[PDB]
Amino acid sequence: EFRPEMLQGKKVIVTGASKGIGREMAYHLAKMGAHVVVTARSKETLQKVVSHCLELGAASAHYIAGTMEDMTFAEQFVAQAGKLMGGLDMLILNHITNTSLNLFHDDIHHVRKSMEVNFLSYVVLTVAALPMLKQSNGSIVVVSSLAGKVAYPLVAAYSASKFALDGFFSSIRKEYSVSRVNVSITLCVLGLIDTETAMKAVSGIVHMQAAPKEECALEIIKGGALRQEEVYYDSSRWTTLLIRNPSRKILEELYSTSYN
Amino acid sequence: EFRPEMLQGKKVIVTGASKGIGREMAYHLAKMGAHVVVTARSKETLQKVVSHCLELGAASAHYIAGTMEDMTFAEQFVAQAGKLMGGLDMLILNHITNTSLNLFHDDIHHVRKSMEVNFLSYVVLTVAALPMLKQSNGSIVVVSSLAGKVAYPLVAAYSASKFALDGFFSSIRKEYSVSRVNVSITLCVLGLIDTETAMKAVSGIVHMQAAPKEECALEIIKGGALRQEEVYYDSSRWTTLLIRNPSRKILEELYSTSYNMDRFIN
Ligand SMILES: NC(=O)c1ccc[n+]([C@@H]2O[C@H](COP(=O)([O-])OP(=O)(O)OC[C@H]3O[C@@H](n4cnc5c(N)ncnc54)[C@H](OP(=O)(O)O)[C@@H]3O)[C@@H](O)[C@H]2O)c1
Ligand SMILES: NC(=O)c1ccc[n+]([C@@H]2O[C@H](COP(=O)([O-])OP(=O)(O)OC[C@H]3O[C@@H](n4cnc5c(N)ncnc54)[C@H](OP(=O)(O)O)[C@@H]3O)[C@@H](O)[C@H]2O)c1
Ligand SMILES: O=C(N[C@@H]1[C@@H]2C[C@@H]3C[C@H]1C[C@@](O)(C3)C2)c1sc(OCCO)nc1C1CC1
Ligand SMILES: O=C(N[C@@H]1[C@@H]2C[C@@H]3C[C@H]1C[C@@](O)(C3)C2)c1sc(OCCO)nc1C1CC1
Repeated sequence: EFRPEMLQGKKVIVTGASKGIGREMAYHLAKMGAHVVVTARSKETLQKVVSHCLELGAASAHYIAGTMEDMTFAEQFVAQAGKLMGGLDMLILNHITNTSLNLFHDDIHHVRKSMEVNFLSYVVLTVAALPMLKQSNGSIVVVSSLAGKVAYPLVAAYSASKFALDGFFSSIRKEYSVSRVNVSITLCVLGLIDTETAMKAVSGIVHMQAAPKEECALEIIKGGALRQEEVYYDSSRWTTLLIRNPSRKILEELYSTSYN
Repeated sequence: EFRPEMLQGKKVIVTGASKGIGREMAYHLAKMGAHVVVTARSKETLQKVVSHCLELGAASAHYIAGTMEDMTFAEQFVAQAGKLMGGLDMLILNHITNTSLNLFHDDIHHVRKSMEVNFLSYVVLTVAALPMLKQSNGSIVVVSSLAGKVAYPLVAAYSASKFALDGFFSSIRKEYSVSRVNVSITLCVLGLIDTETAMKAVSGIVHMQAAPKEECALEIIKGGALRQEEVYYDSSRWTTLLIRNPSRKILEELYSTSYNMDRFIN
């Protein structure tokens, strides 16, 4: 049902797109002939990503370098991005703060930074993006994890931020169905993905197989373009089957009649 | 399995205990002859809770007033509460920032304030309380909501803060089975509760049967004493069935052996 032309000429933002899945999303969007604006802290890496996007066929490709620790950089990034492109059809929220597999001890700092970067910024970006996405009946694409659905050791602050994305964006989505705002929200529930960052963090600790990042990137884009509520992507067919939650869906619907 | 004598002489903190579910939890604990230390911003209301705690039979009851927007207050509160009781057996995390029902718009202040008070303060309190809780092989009781498990409109920021509690404390729960820290974590998933705050917030916006705050409070204490992983409290016998997530537990156990804990356990 997905066709690459659905993204042609679309105005797309991708965060954390200097490397990993983000960069791969930018490359697929370029190939589909979208307009892209990518962001990360490293302007020099973003310059390379952008040049390759243009090689690949992007309608246009630009970059804004900065940290999503800074909420005012964040808020202003969306405005500057929309002015470059002359609007906004898709906002792909993918960036995270640097993290390792380690037991939580006494690390409020890391918890607080994970919440600011992986969560608050995403809300800030959404608030700034919303007027344009309302004008275009656009998409919000929230990149989460299986650790944002299920509990795993070694990723406590990370998991809090990802669970928070589910709670916020899923609730916003219900609100859109009651005020008929035509902005889709796609939560992307990802298993281990073979990015450089992940593969280095995981070596000698985890023995799960990673899924290829290029296909991951593509499945996220497909899901957003088709406006799916959630996208599941893992190297195991089993976990994919087990990730669904019909109980949650019934329960949510059981209370649809409760609001005047 | 539960006996009220399980709480007799136990050293228990209850936050957000000037009214509602927190207050009823304090009263229950008192009847059971526990030691309580209650907290909230309002010293006036707290003092009344404490008096009545003593009348009901607490081994001892004290209060400390302050705001959980203040992380140094949160941290210092736990130390002081411990001094008062001569230890800590149970940390009951119940407070939130005042919230009303509203569609989201632009309220980043409210989103931040919800994450700070409803979630981060809970992490700061846990960090302060862990040394006492490790020594007593104690319990952490996290008050959450059905909005912390499932999506409803009009509570985006609240829901975000409650969802964060699950991911954080459930992830730490897994960590305690690797480090073998004997601290239980009970996440209490509550439906609409007839507290004064909620009954006000809900009138003319939502039509849901509320459950009684007193029996809700007892159920949180039962669950915590019995060191249960989750407590479910709602007026519907349906929602209590639909709120369990067995495929989540399957996925958790299936991946629990995929780690090499050697470096973390040596
Ligand atoms: N890889 C996996 O196994 C896996 C599994 C499940 C879910 N996911 C999810 O997939 C998404 C991307 O993961 P990834 O593995 O592809 O990551 P990655 O390769 O480590 O890239 C992280 C991106 O975020 C940027 N970034 C880091 N800190 C930032 C900050 N403070 N402000 C702005 N940007 C910042 C990085 O660039 P700069 O350093 O230059 O800023 C980079 O472009 C994340 O949301 C993650 O939760 C990944
Ligand atoms: N009522 C429901 O329907 C319902 C449903 C599901 C879950 N819950 C959960 O149950 C728990 C208790 O709810 P409730 O309805 O019983 O609440 P409540 O009666 O309104 O009481 C809130 C408590 O928190 C205190 N508080 C507010 N702001 C504070 C701050 N910044 N620092 C410290 N304390 C603060 C209040 O006292 P001060 O203002 O004097 O500080 C009061 O003691 C919450 O975690 C809530 O999310 C409630
Ligand atoms: O988000 C994760 N991992 C991320 C990945 C690896 C670690 C933790 C975080 C954030 C990183 O930056 C570093 C990239 C995930 S997703 C997952 O599911 C396994 C089934 O495929 N497990 C994990 C953690 C390995 C348990
Ligand atoms: O936490 C809530 N409510 C809280 C309660 C009343 C409102 C919203 C929040 C926070 C309050 O302080 C204010 C107290 C809940 S729990 C629930 O489950 C449905 C079955 O009972 N629904 C809601 C909200 C009505 C959607």
